Amino acid sequence: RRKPVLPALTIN
Amino acid sequence: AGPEMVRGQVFDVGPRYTNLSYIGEGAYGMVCSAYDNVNKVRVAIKKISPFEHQTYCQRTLREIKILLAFRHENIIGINDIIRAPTIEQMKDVYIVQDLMETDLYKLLKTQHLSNDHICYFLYQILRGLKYIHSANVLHRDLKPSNLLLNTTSDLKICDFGLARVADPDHDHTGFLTEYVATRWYRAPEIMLNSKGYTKSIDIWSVGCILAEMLSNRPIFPGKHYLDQLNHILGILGSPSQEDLNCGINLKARNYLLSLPHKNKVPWNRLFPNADSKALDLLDKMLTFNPHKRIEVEQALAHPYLAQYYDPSDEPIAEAPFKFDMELDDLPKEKLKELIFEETARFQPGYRS
Ligand SMILES: Nc1ncnc2c1ncn2[C@@H]1O[C@H](COP(=O)(O)OP(=O)(O)NP(=O)(O)O)[C@@H](O)[C@H]1O
Repeated sequence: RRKPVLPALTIN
Repeated sequence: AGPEMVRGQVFDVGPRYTNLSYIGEGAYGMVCSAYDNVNKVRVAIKKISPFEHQTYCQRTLREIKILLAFRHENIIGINDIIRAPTIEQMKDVYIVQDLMETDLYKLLKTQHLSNDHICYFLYQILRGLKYIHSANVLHRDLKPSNLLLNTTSDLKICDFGLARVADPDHDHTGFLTEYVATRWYRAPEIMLNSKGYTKSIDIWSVGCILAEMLSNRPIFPGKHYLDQLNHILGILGSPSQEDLNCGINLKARNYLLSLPHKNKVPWNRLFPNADSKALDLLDKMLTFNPHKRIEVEQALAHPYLAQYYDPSDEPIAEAPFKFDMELDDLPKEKLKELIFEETARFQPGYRS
């Protein structure tokens, strides 16, 4: 159940 | 045919790696994105030309030896190393790594992080660091530009050119004359002790990074060494007598007592919009005295990270890492041979 998501970031 | 080129510089990694695009330059290497035609993936490739100088060769050897020895989710790996078939022909070295989307320095120029992101980022940093510290290795140059990220918030620590084995006894006179991009992340004992490097220096850097995530500005900026120190004092306040009771070299403690007294500034005043659990532990991380400064395991085990802490899923090194020789001692012609041998395992014929 390991990886926490968490909304995506936006990268220039 | 001729080698691929980027900004007028030879970038000779074809035919395997093509479609180069410039990403950036550190002080030591030019970095590009590329396409690996053999494995059908995007990669980063770092070009390094360190052979004209002893310090550069030192950095290159350490980074390679360390990244090849470490395997951990939160530490950038090395996938491949390209260099000439003979030592006389080797003038550059190309290091191939997974392509990350950005670094934390670039991200922070463009946006403010939600507390959730900050928390997760912090956890991953400390998770990597625990691993590094388990091998008794100190990174010694943690800073936002050394923290690679992608859009899913995966984080990897990079840039181990200044790493070394933890030794309470080494002299500090190199590693100050030698150039680094910033200095805003250096622990105070580095500047005012005369001997050694301890695991506590990395923790201080992590604290500086957390502060920076909270406010989008570096907490201890400053132009030169004395200036830099003033910024630290102006926030933490003049050092307690117990604080001056340590490895602090004299001609520094005298310098310290020389200074007009300064008052501590409460954390919540500097960071009003910050989770209180974060400011505690920020406090524990940025303590002037290395001995009381929180350790990496403890920090992982602080309330702020409770939602992530998982000692079962936090790997450690099999054994301490070791350098056979003092790399400071070796001249550049020797380090060149060591780099040649170290990279041989990526060569077609290689023996073993
Ligand atoms: N694997 C990677 N994927 C994507 N971008 C990267 C990668 N590695 C480095 N970069 C970018 O290139 C910049 C410079 O790399 P860096 O490894 O820090 O070079 P340097 O001269 O060895 N160290 P430094 O001078 O402290 O930045 C980084 O700060 C990153 O933004």
